[PDB]
Amino acid sequence: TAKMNLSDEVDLEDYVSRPDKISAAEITAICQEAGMHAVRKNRYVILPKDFEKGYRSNVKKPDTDFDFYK
Amino acid sequence: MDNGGNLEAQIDALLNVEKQMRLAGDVAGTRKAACDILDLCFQSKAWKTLNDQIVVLSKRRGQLKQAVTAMVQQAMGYIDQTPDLDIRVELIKTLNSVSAGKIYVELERARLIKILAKIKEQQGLIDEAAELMQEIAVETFGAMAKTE
Amino acid sequence: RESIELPLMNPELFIRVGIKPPKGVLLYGPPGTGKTLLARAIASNIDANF
Repeated sequence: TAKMNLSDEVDLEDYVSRPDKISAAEITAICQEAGMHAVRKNRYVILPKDFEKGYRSNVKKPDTDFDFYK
Repeated sequence: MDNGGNLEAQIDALLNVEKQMRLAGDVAGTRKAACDILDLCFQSKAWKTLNDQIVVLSKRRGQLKQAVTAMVQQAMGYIDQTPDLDIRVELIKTLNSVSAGKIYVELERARLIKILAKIKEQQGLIDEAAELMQEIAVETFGAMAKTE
Repeated sequence: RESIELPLMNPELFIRVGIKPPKGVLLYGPPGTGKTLLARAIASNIDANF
């Protein structure tokens, strides 16, 4: 995220703390995807919401884990 | 002392039309509605309500780029005709806050901050003007003209 | 369009954003979806540079 804007409120650890088993390129993928979304939105800084559209967009895994097993 | 009610009612009606057009995705309609709202606010010289409306429209979920561009350009056009230097500073601060982090308004933000730095220099606050106008990285503004 | 032709349009825009332009996009679609038609049409942007 170093070369990102992340204007005022995007909490970096806010999405890191999620379990969100990811991959070293997966972080880069989420970053770029948020960047592309902002480009479509023309936000010269990464709005704290676009982090939401990114984290869930890139971690789109159909795990469908049943809570029955707990 | 009766124009305030008419102003607020007209602003609400224009906001409803703006919401309709924005949900419809019509760039021209939304832009024209926003320009009409700005014209109504200006003609009434209600600068505080003008700034409040600018912020409100800038912070709405899903606003179109071109409508905001037209709003900001017209607001900069309004800067010269205002009578009060304090109102100048307040309006400039509001536009700068709105335009921050918006690629398609960085030109307007840069011109606005240069004007504010000039105003601060006129007041003798050289340090404040320098520190404030230093905050822009114009290097990255590819859309900007080299000369300026 | 923003996936392929937007990059060639003004990649400096993406750079100012802070991310590199899209590298490569793959089309996902159930069988018989006709994605191939999408590419055949996208061929209508250069017609020699495809």
